[PDB]
Amino acid sequence: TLWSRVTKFGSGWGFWVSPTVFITTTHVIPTSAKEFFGEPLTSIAIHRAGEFTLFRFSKKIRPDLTGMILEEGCPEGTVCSVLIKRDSGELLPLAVRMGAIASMRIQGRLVHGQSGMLLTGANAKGMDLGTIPGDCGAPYVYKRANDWVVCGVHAAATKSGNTVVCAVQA
Amino acid sequence: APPTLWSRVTKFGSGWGFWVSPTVFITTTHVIPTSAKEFFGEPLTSIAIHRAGEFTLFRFSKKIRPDLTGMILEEGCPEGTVCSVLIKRDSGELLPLAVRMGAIASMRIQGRLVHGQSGMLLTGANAKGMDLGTIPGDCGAPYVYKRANDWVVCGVHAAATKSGNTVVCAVQ
Ligand SMILES: Cc1ccc(CNc2cccc(C(=O)O)c2)s1
Repeated sequence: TLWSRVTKFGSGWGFWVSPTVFITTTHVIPTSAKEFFGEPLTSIAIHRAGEFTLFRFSKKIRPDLTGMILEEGCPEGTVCSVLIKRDSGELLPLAVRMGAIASMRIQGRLVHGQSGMLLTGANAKGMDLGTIPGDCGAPYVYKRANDWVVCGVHAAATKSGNTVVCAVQA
Repeated sequence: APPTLWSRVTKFGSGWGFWVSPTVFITTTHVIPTSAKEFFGEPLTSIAIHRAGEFTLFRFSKKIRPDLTGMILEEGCPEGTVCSVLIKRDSGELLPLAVRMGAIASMRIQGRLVHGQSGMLLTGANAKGMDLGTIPGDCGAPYVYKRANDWVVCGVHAAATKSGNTVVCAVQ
């Protein structure tokens, strides 16, 4: 299942692309650490691009997994799924219609990534129909031919929880 | 979704059912074991059954779930209502799948004739597979939504298209 790749990390979540590759949102990462998942920070490559961070481990941390396709966002009009895990034990896949890459003003801060709008729309008044701040690092995925593609990580949302930003690679 | 609603979702037959109150249990007709003569330690003779197609309601002559309060059961919901389908999956994983509800429909789904309130999943481009969509084992899971200040149950999961986003909620 895709869902066993979504992992609690720092102040949010991350996603196992492969046995050695983990992606997350830069702001959720601990600022004090000597190891992650039992490997010394000494042995980990860190590639940061604004709110997107990729970790490459020097041994197989998740040898139960196959490697997946990671791409720099997706075409406009693609309906992605954001794979949200909650501390409650809920799994909440939500449909997101994707638009252009932009630098957007979101609750008083500038965030660069792929814009999206949830298909739940109008509102939520309902934590099960929108994102909350704790959800940052959740992956954006879609099916293409036979394959799941991951195309970024949850970086920010407006107060409704219904306009979102997907941070992307490079 | 609140813990008091997940606590009402009970493994039953080939799927699930749902406690509306201490004495009322609803489910999808085809998940009921056809040989069964006893439910929650009560003989069939002491149970009132109300059945309409894929919707079945059991009413007991004593309190089976006294920890619960009675809640509101309605005959489906207004067109445009966004519901959550409360699906339990392998390992205390809880999957509240978001569905936009539409018209009362009759459909042919994988060859079987089904009737109830139709809806479209809001989980992805299409919901094929178990990560974004429903499976036969989910049948009898409740459709719920929050009003004003409270939660309503308006039916039970009866069927879904294999390659698609369309579900059917059986209704009272
Ligand atoms: C073999 C399949 C994999 C997934 C299927 C679609 N879901 C679904 C849910 C609930 C009842 C039904 C039904 O066809 O009764 C289908 S069908």
